[PDB]
Amino acid sequence: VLDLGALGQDFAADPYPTYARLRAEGPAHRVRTPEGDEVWLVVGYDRARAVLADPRFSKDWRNSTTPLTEAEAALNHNMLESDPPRHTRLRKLVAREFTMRRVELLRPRVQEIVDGLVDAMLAAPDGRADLMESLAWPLPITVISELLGVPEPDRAAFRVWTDAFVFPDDPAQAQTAMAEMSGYLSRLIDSKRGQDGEDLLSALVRTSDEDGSRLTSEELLGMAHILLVAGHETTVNLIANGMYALLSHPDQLAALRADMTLLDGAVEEMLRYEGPVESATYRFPVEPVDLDGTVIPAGDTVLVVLADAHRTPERFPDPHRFDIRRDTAGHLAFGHGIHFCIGAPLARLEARIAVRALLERCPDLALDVSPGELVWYPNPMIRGLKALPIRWR
Ligand code: HEM
Ligand SMILES: CC[C@H]1OC(=O)[C@H](C)[C@@H](OC(=O)CCN(C)C)[C@@H](C)C[C@@H](C)C(=O)/C=C/[C@H]1C
Repeated sequence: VLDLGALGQDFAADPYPTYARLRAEGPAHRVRTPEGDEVWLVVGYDRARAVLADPRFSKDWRNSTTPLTEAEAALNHNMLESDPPRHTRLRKLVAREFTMRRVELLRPRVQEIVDGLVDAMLAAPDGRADLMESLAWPLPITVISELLGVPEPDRAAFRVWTDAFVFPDDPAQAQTAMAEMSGYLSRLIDSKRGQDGEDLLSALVRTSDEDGSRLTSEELLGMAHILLVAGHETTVNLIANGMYALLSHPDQLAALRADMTLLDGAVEEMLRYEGPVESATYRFPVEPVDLDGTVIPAGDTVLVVLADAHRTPERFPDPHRFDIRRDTAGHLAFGHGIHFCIGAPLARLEARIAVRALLERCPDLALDVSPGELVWYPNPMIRGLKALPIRWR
């Protein structure tokens, strides 16, 4: 049992040499997380990709030997914490909302949001700002909030609850937060009921009312939760981590600023090199699974380490090089298999717009701090910064 809490901020900041040295010793390893839970890491690209798609590794908490808390059990009837056939049905509900076509329709508004956020940011008197406060955070919360129908006065609460259960001081504190947000969401579902809003939460509340067999009240709260947590948190971190990647590689920043057709590939390499999902969501083996002689017990918690997958040199040569022109095909930053990210085109749309606007409107854009002054969150599932100080000319 490697104690990841004991490794401290050095591991949070640069966990890669740790995964890589585990990977050399075998595909799977028992570790304790900073919070105190024993889990399994699965490392190495080929094994990570296999495990992600393998039906022996379930997402349904009934297959876990760790009981849900009260507040969590209110929230688990969502597609990411389901297996077929419930998974199949939940995913089909919101299928269509996230295609490249429906997301294309959002390009104008996404642009307008960024255009505005970037205005405000430039109005800074000394040409200095924290990219997280100025753009990384507000852009995704705003986009997802409009989609779902979270009214403007309530959106502030989401950062706090989200930070609370994504990065708490104690598990006891995430509980309260989740209860509180879940409390909020029920009340927001109830407020939509038969009120004829055109947002997705109203469309879903409709579905549940019409045919509570296609969608239960509980699945309604779960779906609302899930769409909110990805639509801001991971996307915020893609934006901030990928900009950090660009800023700390002055050479690749110049290369993209010189040629914007390089943009889609740059965003892919930011997903590869500094993706916000360090480790995929909990997997639970239905039966014991032997991984090249290392047997994981049924019901244990298994974290597939996407970050280590992406530094696997036989898959991504010279893995420690951030190279915007690199072949990134087949990366796992949006997962793999039947739980593959539904929001991937939206995440991509937002990041691409945000990066282009920063490069085009912030002259001599640069990191305003040294890498050693950055603070990364210890949660082994999320790769993310506390602040990103930037400056421009
Ligand atoms: C950069 C941004 C994003 C990244 C890196 C990301 C990554 C991921 C990953 C790795 C998974 C699979 C988790 C696993 O297999 O354990 C996932 C699934 C999921 N994502 Fe995203 N995602 C992002 C943005 C979004 C957005 C904007 C939305 C909302 C539209 C969203 C909604 C979902 C949903 C509902 C699932 C569950 C899918 C299923 O179970 O079939 N994601 N995503
Ligand atoms: C939908 C994609 C998104 O995943 C999530 O929202 C996680 C499911 C979500 O986990 C839960 O909601 C737990 C609820 N059960 C305990 C009841 C999220 C908080 C996990 C976290 C690693 C993340 O930010 C994860 C973000 C992405 C991986």
